[PDB]
Amino acid sequence: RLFWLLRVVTSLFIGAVILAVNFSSEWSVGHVNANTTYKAFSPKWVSVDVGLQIGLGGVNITLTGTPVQQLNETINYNEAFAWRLGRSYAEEYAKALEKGLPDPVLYLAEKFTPRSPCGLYNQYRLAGHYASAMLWVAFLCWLLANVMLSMPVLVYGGHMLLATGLFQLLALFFFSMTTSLISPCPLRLGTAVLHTHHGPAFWITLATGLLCILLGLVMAVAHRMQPH
Amino acid sequence: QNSISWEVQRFDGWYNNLMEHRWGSKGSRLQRLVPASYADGVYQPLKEPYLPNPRHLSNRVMRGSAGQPSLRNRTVLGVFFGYHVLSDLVSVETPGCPAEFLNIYIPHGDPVFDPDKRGNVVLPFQRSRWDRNTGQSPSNPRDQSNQVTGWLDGSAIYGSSHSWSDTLRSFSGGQLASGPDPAFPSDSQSSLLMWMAPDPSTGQGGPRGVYAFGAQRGNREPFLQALGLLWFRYHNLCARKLAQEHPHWGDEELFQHARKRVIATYQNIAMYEWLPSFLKQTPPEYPGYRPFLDPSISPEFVVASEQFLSTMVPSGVYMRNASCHFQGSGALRVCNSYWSREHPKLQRAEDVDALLLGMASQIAEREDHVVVEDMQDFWPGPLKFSRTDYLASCLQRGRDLGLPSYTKAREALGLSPISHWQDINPALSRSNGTVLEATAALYNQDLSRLELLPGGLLESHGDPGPLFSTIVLDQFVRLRDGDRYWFENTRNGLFSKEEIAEIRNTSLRDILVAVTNVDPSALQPNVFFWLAGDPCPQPSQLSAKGLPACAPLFIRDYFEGSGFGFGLTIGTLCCFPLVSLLSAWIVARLRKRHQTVQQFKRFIENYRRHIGCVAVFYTITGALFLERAYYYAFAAHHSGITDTTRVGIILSRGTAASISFMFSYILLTMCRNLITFLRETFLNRYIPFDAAVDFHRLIASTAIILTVLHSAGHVVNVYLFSISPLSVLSCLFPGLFHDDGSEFPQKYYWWFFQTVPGLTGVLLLLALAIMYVFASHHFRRRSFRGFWLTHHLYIFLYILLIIHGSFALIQMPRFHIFFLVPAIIYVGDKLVSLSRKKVEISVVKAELLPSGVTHLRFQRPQGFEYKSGQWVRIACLALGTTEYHPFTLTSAPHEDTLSLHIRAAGPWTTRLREIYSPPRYPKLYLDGPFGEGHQEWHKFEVSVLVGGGIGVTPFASILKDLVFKSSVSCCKKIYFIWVTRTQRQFEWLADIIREVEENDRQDLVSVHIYITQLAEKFDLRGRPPFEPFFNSLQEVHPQKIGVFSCGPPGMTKNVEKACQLINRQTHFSHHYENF
Ligand SMILES: *[C@@H]1O[C@H](CO)[C@@H](O[C@@H]2O[C@H](CO)[C@@H](O[C@@H]3O[C@H](CO[C@H]4O[C@H](CO)[C@@H](O)[C@H](O[C@H]5O[C@H](CO)[C@@H](O)[C@H](O)[C@@H]5O)[C@@H]4O)[C@@H](O)[C@H](O)[C@@H]3O)[C@H](O)[C@H]2NC(C)=O)[C@H](O)[C@H]1NC(C)=O
Ligand SMILES: Cc1cc2nc3c(=O)[nH]c(=O)nc-3n(C[C@H](O)[C@H](O)[C@H](O)COP(=O)(O)OP(=O)(O)OC[C@H]3O[C@@H](n4cnc5c(N)ncnc54)[C@H](O)[C@@H]3O)c2cc1C
Ligand code: HEM
Ligand code: HEM
Ligand SMILES: *[C@@H]1O[C@H](CO)[C@@H](O)[C@H](O)[C@H]1NC(C)=O
Ligand SMILES: *[C@@H]1O[C@H](CO)[C@@H](O)[C@H](O)[C@H]1NC(C)=O
Ligand SMILES: *[C@@H]1O[C@H](CO)[C@@H](O)[C@H](O)[C@H]1NC(C)=O
Ligand SMILES: *[C@@H]1O[C@H](CO)[C@@H](O)[C@H](O)[C@H]1NC(C)=O
Repeated sequence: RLFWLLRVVTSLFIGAVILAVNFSSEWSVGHVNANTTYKAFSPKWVSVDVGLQIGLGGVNITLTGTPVQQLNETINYNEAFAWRLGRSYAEEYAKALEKGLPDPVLYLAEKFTPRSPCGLYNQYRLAGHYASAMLWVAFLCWLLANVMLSMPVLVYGGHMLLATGLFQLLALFFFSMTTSLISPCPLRLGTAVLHTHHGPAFWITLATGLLCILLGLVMAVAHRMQPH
Repeated sequence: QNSISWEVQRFDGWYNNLMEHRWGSKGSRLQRLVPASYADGVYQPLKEPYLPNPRHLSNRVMRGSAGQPSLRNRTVLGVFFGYHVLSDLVSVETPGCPAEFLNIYIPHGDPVFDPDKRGNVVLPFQRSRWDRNTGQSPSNPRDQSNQVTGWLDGSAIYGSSHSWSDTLRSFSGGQLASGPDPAFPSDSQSSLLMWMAPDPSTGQGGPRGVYAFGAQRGNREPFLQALGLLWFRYHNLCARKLAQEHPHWGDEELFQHARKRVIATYQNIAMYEWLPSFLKQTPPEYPGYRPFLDPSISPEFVVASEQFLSTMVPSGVYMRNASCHFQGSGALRVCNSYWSREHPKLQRAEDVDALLLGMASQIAEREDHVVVEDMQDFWPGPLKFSRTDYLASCLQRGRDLGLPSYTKAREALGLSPISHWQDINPALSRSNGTVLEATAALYNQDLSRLELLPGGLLESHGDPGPLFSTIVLDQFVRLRDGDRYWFENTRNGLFSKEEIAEIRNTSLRDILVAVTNVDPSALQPNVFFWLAGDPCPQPSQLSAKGLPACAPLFIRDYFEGSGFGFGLTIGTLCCFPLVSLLSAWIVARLRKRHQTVQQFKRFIENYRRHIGCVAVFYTITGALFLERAYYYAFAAHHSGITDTTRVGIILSRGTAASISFMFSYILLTMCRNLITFLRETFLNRYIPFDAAVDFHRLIASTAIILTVLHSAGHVVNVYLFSISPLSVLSCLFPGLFHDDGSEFPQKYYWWFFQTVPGLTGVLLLLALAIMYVFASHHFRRRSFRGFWLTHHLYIFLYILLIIHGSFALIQMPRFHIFFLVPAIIYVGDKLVSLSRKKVEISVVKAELLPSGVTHLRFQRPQGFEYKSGQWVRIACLALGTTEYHPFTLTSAPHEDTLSLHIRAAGPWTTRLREIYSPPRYPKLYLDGPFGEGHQEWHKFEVSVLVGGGIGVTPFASILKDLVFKSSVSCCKKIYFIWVTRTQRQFEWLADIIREVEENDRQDLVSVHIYITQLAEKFDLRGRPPFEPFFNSLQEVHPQKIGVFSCGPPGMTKNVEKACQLINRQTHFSHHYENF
């Protein structure tokens, strides 16, 4: 019964990676270790490691001191500013600015605010909206590829595996048309720069899309020319 | 870690005072000196019935010559350095919008704006940004918000934020990014950064020639660009000097040190150099930093400072080089230089230095009510008009903001009261005071109404009036004494004692000498004054004589050339049906290669459930449409988008929900397994499940009508958008549009073929036209495969219909709310109908009978076990497609070679009769029985089988099987009663009645016939009296008796009434079976 366990493993892995990637904030990942200013009313410079993570629905900005306790305070921050149709970015930025959290986090949050010169908000609010809708479409197709394989219509259960594998690479494109503009915008942090490159979720979606596109095709060709 | 041993000053302004982190910030709100003076009390501005007309007030008092010299010899570099400084502090010019205008109304026959006496002409004017948390009750009226850092912190050189101070920096040392020329900044940062207004003299609105400064609009005059370039080059100079004296320093260290030095020099110059010259009295002194003073910009400061600086701008500005040869007539006119992109003279650093050395020697105009014509008549128009009165827009802004009057705002500052009009300016009325009379006549001799611009300008003799002077002075003292990063603050740790004593000895001559590399003896010690001993005198006072005239007016026409293209695009959209019609036509040609009351009563009797269903469906759709349209028209809607597009937006937003619902449930209609299960339940007695295709076509037609309405509404919308300014469009669809002053909206074809909704809407129109024309009655009878090939577009349709709402243009997507349940059910039923398979019956024999019926008989597959009264659905592929049509079997189960009786009633049936004509070769695709096979007449001693109309189809099988089983096995006296109108198509049924009568010798089945058709018949060669029937039935034999009935609603209702009226006293179950 090895082949049955293999089929169950493949189906469950594909479903799990679709679900996890649609809700993961790791599509674009940058990281750097800079020397920045901690916060207002103090002339003291700190040593921290700063990095942002963009996930189709908002950004995570993490400020963590290399010594977590270096200025009598513990430095471990992880703030989230979301721009999806449900929420608003400017109100979140205003509340964060009224709170008083450290300056580099406020800066990296400002880079994505609406009407900023860099214009990084309206191409992340729509690309991350379409690449999160073409990943809810590649789920209803995976469910149908799970059903049509249970009650054998495999001749038609090998096309849902060309639709799921295509609707993933049709969403790995909307989030591919954004690094074209995030590259010119500067992200200088004190004496260091910040390079944001494609992260785990992107490569995982690429691998899963390729796997489904190939598996559906091979199984369809086989069960067509040889229903063994 | 480095040499930045201080707290770097933020760009936005926050966190400057410890207690209140918000006082001087990017979007703070202006703090009034006097309670708001709106019309209603909250946000309504005073207007023309109450206060005189702005364009008629400007003409009467603020109009005159342009050759008057200043009384204190203030050089025009002072005027424009003031224009520069007062853009570091306050900016209330950008219109924040839920788009709301208050226009200027020109009088009749204005020689400049209404030259041909065209009745009344309107100058547009828009309200500015307001604080969203104010303007809702007379306790807190609306307050505006300035969009620049309200400190004197060089918020005009380095921008007022941090993402802004990056887009104009090079990170190559501490330096602001220059262009190919080291002297000028980089024009290459033009979009998304600066203000682009079309040069009103030519019309060019391109991003070439728009430099990158820290003030969004510093390119408004070459004379303001001159000071912008001066400060830019000074920053670069001091920074490169720092680099050549501290080589190992980074980029940030150089930038921050040069920035703090430039900011300190700027503050020193501005305060202690410009104020003692603007109003001729020195700021008092510097006490300790006061952490409690309120440094909030007031609107009266805006009025005083800027709308008084506008009183002394000259007509033309001179130009001279180091030895002052005033050529580079050469005095470039002002009214032709607004927003100049590339000026043929100011194309090199030497020319900018010449412009500065010429401004620093030209005595600006005098300080009184008279304003030159280069601002009064020829100020660049904000929208649609290319020209605009300045002083008639400054009054509209003073009444836009809640500015006080001149007598109300003269007693809230401790100043004495004025008696009458002659006492406003006592020295003015001593010589030609016929302007105070002209302005009293305008105000109906009512002194307590002066809008505080004509009241302030009328009191200023040689200096600003006693009213403007106190406002400017105390505002600047509050700016300096409430600032933590003030260069004279010894607590902030920015500069030492000698670095403060060195910054406090810097004049504007030192900066000009350092930047322009000019000998210090070619200028004057105080650049803001020319005092009869300073070098390089003026040639002659510059009157507006001998200067090039001002470029005349022209109205701007959006939607001017692209009207024919718009009409052609609409005509092409409308001729989508014609292209599909032609394609299907060539496809066909290629494939060929007192009594009326009773009539209405019978009709309403038959068609009750159909009327109920149609009424409920159309009620629901109309309710959705009415909800949306009512919510939009006059209801709880933020009236941002609904100004003149009420009709279009109402139409579109009302039809959208209705068509989404109609499409989702027209998908629901075509699911046949659920219908096959449901039509054998009590639901059928309330809704008819045999009219699903008619309901389908009805829904389709209604949906196409509503879709045409939707598309027409959106076409009207797209037209009304292509003529709206950018300032209006930029707050209907925020995020999609941005308001740089270019003001030209996107063309129609941008909305149509370059947006997701428009493009997918055109695609959906094409797909709908194809699918609707190929599905016509006169185009599916010809080719069943044409019909079958196009209709698979509905998946493409339901893909597009998700992309059509995938945007935040008007509202949130709601189609996916409607589409879930019907699509889930339909996909489930498709999987159910696609799992089971049965195919390939062989037709044994098929004779052709009259009246249309075609007796068909095919072999019985081995596994085929079925009951009496079950139908099968068959398809012949020889002619057309694999279209499954249902037919009730007419053979007893004990008999092999299952039979059928098919009645010619349309395309498929006539084609099938043509196929099996000439008596049987083709083979069908029988799809098994579909029924419950209710055999409940075994539980009743005596049954009464009643069939009417079309419902007499399975009774042949029923009776044959019943007599066979009664004979073989060895249900008492079952009776069959069938009432028909014409007895036309059912003659084979009479043959079967005869064959059953002949077979039965035990006298079980007794048939009875009622033909019920009078006076209209062919003689064919009464009524079914159920009332005495049951009375005699129980009498003749003492049997519970079943009276199962199948037929039209009239007959079954009649037999129901009969059996119920006669039941009350056996059982008489009356179990109406729909086969
Ligand atoms: C993307 O970001 C979101 C939002 O942060 C993440 O979701 C949150 O996940 C955390 C982790 O479990 C949940 O728990 C919260 O975390 C709090 C973190 O506290 C730090 O930050 C505080 C402000 O945010 C800060 O006050 C504090 O230090 C400061 O104050 C101290 C005094 O209290 C002072 O001594 C220090 O020197 C310093 O000045 C902390 O450093 C934690 O405190 C709480 O337990 C809290 O529950 C959150 O609930 C989650 N968010 C929500 C809205 O529920 C998300 O995981 C991120 N994405 C990924 C992929 O990780
Ligand atoms: C002996 C006999 C038994 C029949 N038994 C049944 C039955 O048990 N159940 C049943 O639903 N129909 C039954 N029908 C109707 C028969 O299916 C239609 O005449 C035929 O399927 C379609 O006719 P057409 O396509 O040639 O003409 P069309 O012009 O396509 O016929 C138009 C009419 O037929 C109806 N119709 C079309 N397709 C279907 C379909 N797939 N299902 C139902 N109605 C349709 C439409 O509502 C429309 O009013 C029976 C017909 C005959 C002659
Ligand atoms: C007037 C236009 C239309 C007509 C005349 C029409 C007619 C029909 C007919 C006759 C059928 C199938 C009949 C059969 O089963 O033999 C059909 C099937 C269908 N039509 Fe339409 N239809 C029309 C418009 C639409 C529209 C707009 C839709 C859009 C959703 C649509 C969706 C369907 C669907 C979903 C089927 C299902 C067929 C199947 O898969 O079994 N139809 N239509
Ligand atoms: C000129 C062609 C059309 C234009 C310009 C157009 C434009 C629009 C726009 C702007 C919306 C709302 C935008 C959004 O928020 O997503 C909309 C919604 C919609 N349009 Fe169109 N449309 C057009 C044609 C059609 C056609 C032919 C259909 C028929 C299906 C159609 C069906 C819809 C539907 C169902 C919505 C529902 C919106 C929703 O999802 O709630 N439109 N259309
Ligand atoms: C960061 O600061 C530490 C503090 O000692 C210093 O040693 C280090 O060189 C600095 N590095 C950078 C990249 O600024
Ligand atoms: C200034 O302009 C005069 C005009 O002829 C010219 O002769 C002179 O060379 C210019 N430059 C100076 C004086 O430095
Ligand atoms: C300092 O005093 C005055 C103030 O402007 C100035 O005239 C003088 O030249 C300055 N002394 C210098 C710069 O050595
Ligand atoms: C102002 O400039 C004119 C220009 O020649 C000069 O005659 C006059 O004396 C100057 N004013 C004073 C007070 O010196």
